[PDB]
Amino acid sequence: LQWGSLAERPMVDRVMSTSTWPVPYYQRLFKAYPIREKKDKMSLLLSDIDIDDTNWYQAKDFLRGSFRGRQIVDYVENNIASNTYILIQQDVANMAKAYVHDICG
Amino acid sequence: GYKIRNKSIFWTRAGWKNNWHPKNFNAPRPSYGEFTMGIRCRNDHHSFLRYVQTYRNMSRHCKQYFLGDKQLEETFILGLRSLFLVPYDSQCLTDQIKHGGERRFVDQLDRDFELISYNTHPYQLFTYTVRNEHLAWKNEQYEKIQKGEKTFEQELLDYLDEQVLAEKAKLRDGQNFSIERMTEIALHVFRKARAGKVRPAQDVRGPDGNVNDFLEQRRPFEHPNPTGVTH
Amino acid sequence: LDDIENELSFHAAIWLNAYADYTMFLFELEEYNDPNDYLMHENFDFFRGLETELEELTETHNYIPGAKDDVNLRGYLATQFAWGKKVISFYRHPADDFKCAKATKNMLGR
Amino acid sequence: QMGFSSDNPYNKRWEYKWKHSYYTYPRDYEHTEVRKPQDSKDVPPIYFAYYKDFVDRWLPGMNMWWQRRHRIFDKFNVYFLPGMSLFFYQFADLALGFKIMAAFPLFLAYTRIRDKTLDPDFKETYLRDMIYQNPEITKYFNEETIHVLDYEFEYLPGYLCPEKFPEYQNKTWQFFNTDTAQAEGFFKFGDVESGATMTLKFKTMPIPGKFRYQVGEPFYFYDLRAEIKCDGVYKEVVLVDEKESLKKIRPFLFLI
Amino acid sequence: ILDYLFLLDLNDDLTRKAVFEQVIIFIFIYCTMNFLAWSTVVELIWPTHFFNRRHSSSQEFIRFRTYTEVLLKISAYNDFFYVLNNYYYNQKLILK
Amino acid sequence: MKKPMAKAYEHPYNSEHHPLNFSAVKIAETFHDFI
Amino acid sequence: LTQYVEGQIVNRNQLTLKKQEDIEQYVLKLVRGYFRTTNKQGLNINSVLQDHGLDEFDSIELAMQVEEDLGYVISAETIPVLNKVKHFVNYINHVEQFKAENGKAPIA
Ligand SMILES: CCCCCCCCCCCCCCCCCC(=O)OC[C@H](COP(=O)([O-])OCC(O)COP(=O)([O-])OC[C@@H](COC(=O)CCCCCCCCCCCCCCCCC)OC(=O)CCCCCCCCCCCCCCCCC)OC(=O)CCCCCCCCCCCCCCCCC
Ligand SMILES: CCCCCCCCCCCCCCCCCC(=O)OC[C@H](COP(=O)([O-])OCC[N+](C)(C)C)OC(=O)CCCCCCCCCCCCCCCCC
Ligand SMILES: CCCCCCCCCCCCCCCCCC(=O)OC[C@H](COP(=O)([O-])OCC[N+](C)(C)C)OC(=O)CCCCCCCCCCCCCCCCC
Ligand SMILES: Nc1ncnc2c1ncn2[C@@H]1O[C@H](COP(=O)(O)OP(=O)(O)OP(=O)(O)O)[C@@H](O)[C@H]1O
Ligand SMILES: [Mg+2]
Repeated sequence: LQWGSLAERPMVDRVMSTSTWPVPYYQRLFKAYPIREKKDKMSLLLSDIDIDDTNWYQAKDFLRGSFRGRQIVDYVENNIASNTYILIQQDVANMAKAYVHDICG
Repeated sequence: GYKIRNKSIFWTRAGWKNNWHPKNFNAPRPSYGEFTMGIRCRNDHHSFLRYVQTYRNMSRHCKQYFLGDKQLEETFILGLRSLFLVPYDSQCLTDQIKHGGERRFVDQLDRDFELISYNTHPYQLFTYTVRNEHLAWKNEQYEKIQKGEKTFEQELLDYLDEQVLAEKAKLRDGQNFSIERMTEIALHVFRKARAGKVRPAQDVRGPDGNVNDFLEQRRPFEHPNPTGVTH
Repeated sequence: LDDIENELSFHAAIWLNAYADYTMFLFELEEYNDPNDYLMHENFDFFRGLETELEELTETHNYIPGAKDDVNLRGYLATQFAWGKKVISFYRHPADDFKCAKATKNMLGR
Repeated sequence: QMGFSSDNPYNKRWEYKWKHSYYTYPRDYEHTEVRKPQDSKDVPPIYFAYYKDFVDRWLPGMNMWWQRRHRIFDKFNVYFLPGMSLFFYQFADLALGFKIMAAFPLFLAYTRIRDKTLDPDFKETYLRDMIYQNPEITKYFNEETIHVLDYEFEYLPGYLCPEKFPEYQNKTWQFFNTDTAQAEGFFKFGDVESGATMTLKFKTMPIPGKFRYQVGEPFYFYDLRAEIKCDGVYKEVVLVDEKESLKKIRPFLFLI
Repeated sequence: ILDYLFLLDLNDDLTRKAVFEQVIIFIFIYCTMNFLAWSTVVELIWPTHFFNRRHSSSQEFIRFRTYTEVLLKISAYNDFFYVLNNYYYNQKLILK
Repeated sequence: MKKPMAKAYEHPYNSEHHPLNFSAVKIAETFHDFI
Repeated sequence: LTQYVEGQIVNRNQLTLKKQEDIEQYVLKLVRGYFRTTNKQGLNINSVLQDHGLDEFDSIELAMQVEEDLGYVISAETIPVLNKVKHFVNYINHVEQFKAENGKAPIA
């Protein structure tokens, strides 16, 4: 399928219009909305919500679509001693100690 | 952008940002056994068990219309918990509500379950509509894959994978291909792909690459302006 | 080593999913302009889900504005100069009544 | 036995206590498992809300009165109150005061029937506070790990043995009361932490307290026994023994 | 057949009371008034809901996800969102 | 790719032109269609 | 007796454990099958559900699944005390003992 030039932008951004005299007096009040259809656009409510359960749930959903992702999901839900799937890294204790146990060889 | 300048915006007669016990004249006052003859009170200690049963009811009565969709059942549970965890996480001191916050929230959820038992709750109708549009889009991707065809999502990923290789083959001085750089590459493709949906790609020019589309256009003869005058 | 290789992978996948949330919002926000010049029902279509929450308030007769909002900022802006400045209590239904009554040895329940 | 009982399967011992904020009743009774969309009937038939209130509020209330109809068949409710109402009903057209004097004994009869037919409700928070103070029970039971397997509590019919309770051989009291207002039941408990079970049997009776005319406690446990069963240990705990309790306090003998 | 059906008569209502013809005028007015008042109260909760759900969040507090926002993120994502996540996962978690 | 479900539940009494539940949003759409 | 599974009507089957070793295996499989459970292999008989990402509401969903598999009718008063794997095993034992002694299901 055709993609055009990556360096260029859509033509809507490049098209322009200029004014002249006389000019229509009318000032637009609202944007026209003749047909109530807003498909394929995500809700703007999903703006500044903090991290929560939906993040690790949707992560597994997209990870399970790949071979490597399926291995990560099954390993984490089985062989990781954590009281929550909302993993937050605030220290490198588990990272550094996992390196000293491997770099000895 | 714009901040509220009034420093007393959150002040109430009951304190700062107090939405649990607004100050009124008929304030709660204690009762003494020795001096009380009779009393008419509706408060009891049944809200905890009613909170547990309401969850079991709202959860089970909603799964009746999920048709065994396992991913929808787990999504609904996460959404149902966000509705029951409101009193535990809110800024409002729900343990200091005027006449018992536990009773108030339990009676509020019972009104929700009553609508749930009739399959008329707006959360239910919203779930059916959202899931049907999602399954229609997944069935479209499945029917294209069964035909050996490439999906629109797979073509974007393969196109994004090759642009990263091109941008990193010229990035030798630096070697940190940050997530910021990856994002603006994908967003630029997205804007051109989004504009390509309303104006598809005919030639090498690509999606929305025709200047003639933005010349003066008129409504077709078989579809005039239905709502207003044209001249 | 493989234990943290898979732990940090899922940890990154969680926060990459949150990064994609914030990114795709700013992407959709480009099509939103002049919130004051949209019709009522078109603004609710951009914020899909607000009409449904508005229906839940109506069907349960929670027609006291801001009762189920933790921070009823609109309620505070409306009462900046109100007599007996107060906002509605959290999750207050217009039909509930917690009034009590007692009879004591003194008159008027005292 | 619980007098108020609907076709609802869950929480039988709380059905009369729980006051739901429902406008009307749920379409179906509480499901015991996930069902199919075709299991339930969409858009219940016309006049469904009126039918539900009759079979979930009216009908179980009448079954409560019928189950305990033997507690209201006293000479006061049967002969005296209706006989008094008929005497003044013959002059109902003479003045308004005769209509009131003919309707008051009817309202008084309803109130005695309404209170006597209710389920016997003891102060359960007093009971659990009493069993959690015993060291032999707290060894195997705790509030956070206890669960109820069976509950029974019902009034005792007729007058009891006229040697253990001579109080009820009173012709003035028998004119108003046909039963003894005493109740008896048990409690099947289990502990999910220790794996132990016990049967908490109890007998109650109304007692006078601290005052001349008012009853002190309508359900005073004068006999409280626990048959604790464990893995291989069977213990028998006696919280309140009736031989020691009946020598100190006597029943109240409700009138009216 | 019973005489209770005589209440359906309006031809000869002037022979008994002639009150029905005037009371229903108030009832129709009373319904119109309550229609204007009640519809105003119940409908006008939307400006408060629309403003709070879009302007009441702050950075020193946690914004918790509602029911609708759970279903929209998990079961109402578009194709661009699906691509961006798999694009991030392939480049960083798989291809490093 | 696993074969997804054919369809979810379809409510027999909810349509886009005749929504079952009420809100000011649907009244707003019918209002602007009128004026 | 039939339920929808991924859009297909499948007859639901019931289990009868009547053995201590089978109850422990069922509860572990039950808790591991829950999508919110963390550290599924670290789960044992003495595992607190709180240590595996489960709260009071997750115990309700687990109790709801026990009613589906075993045909129990668990009251709302019993659910909030099921906070460990051992609690589910002992409760199932108490229900089987109650029906074997009293010939009826416990009060719901
Ligand atoms: C065309 C189609 C439509 C037709 C519609 C018309 C048809 C309607 C039909 C109605 C008749 C059938 C309904 C009743 C059937 C019950 C049959 C039965 O077998 O039941 C036994 C059954 C016993 O069950 P059990 O436990 O198995 O028995 C075991 C042992 O036998 C138990 O042994 P025990 O020793 O313990 O004995 C227990 C027994 C003891 O039974 C007795 O001993 C009998 C006592 C009856 C006393 C009645 C007279 C009271 C006054 C007498 C006073 C005399 C002394 C003073 C004289 C002063 C004179 C001024 O207790 C009772 O059953 C009596 C309960 C109360 C009855 C009295 C109600 C008084 C109402 C007064 C108004 C009467 C108006 C009548 C209508 C006429 C005008 C229109 O009892 C019941 O089921 C009770 C049912 C509920 C009570 C119904 C009474 C009426 C309540 C309605 C309230 C409104 C009343 C009317 C007011 C209107 C004006 C305001
Ligand atoms: C015309 C279109 C339709 C309009 C319909 C009516 C619209 C009403 C609009 C709201 C006004 C309602 C006024 C209520 C009192 C507000 C002031 C207040 O809260 O007092 C705080 C007051 C004011 O304190 P303050 O601190 O808020 O203000 C003090 C003023 N400054 C700041 C200048 C010093 O404090 C008190 O404690 C006084 C208590 C007296 C309360 C008197 C209330 C009597 C009326 C309430 C009962 C009415 C029942 C009617 C229902 C009938 C049912 C059949
Ligand atoms: C003399 C001839 C008969 C005279 C006419 C008698 C008419 C009686 C019925 C009309 C009056 C009913 C009162 C309505 C207001 C109270 C509603 C109510 O009952 O609530 C129940 C209430 C329900 O309890 P509740 O209202 O406190 O709430 C229950 C608590 N929760 C909600 C937590 C569950 O129960 C009772 O009050 C006790 C039983 C009262 C029985 C009512 C009258 C039954 C009479 C049976 C007559 C049968 C023969 C006639 C028909 C034969 C067939 C044709
Ligand atoms: N201290 C109190 N103050 C005000 N009202 C009360 C008080 N105690 C009870 N009430 C009211 O009287 C009713 C009866 O109280 P009661 O103790 O019998 O309830 P209960 O559920 O049976 O308690 P328990 O579980 O201990 O047996 C209650 O429902 C309540 O409305
Ligand atoms: Mg009690």
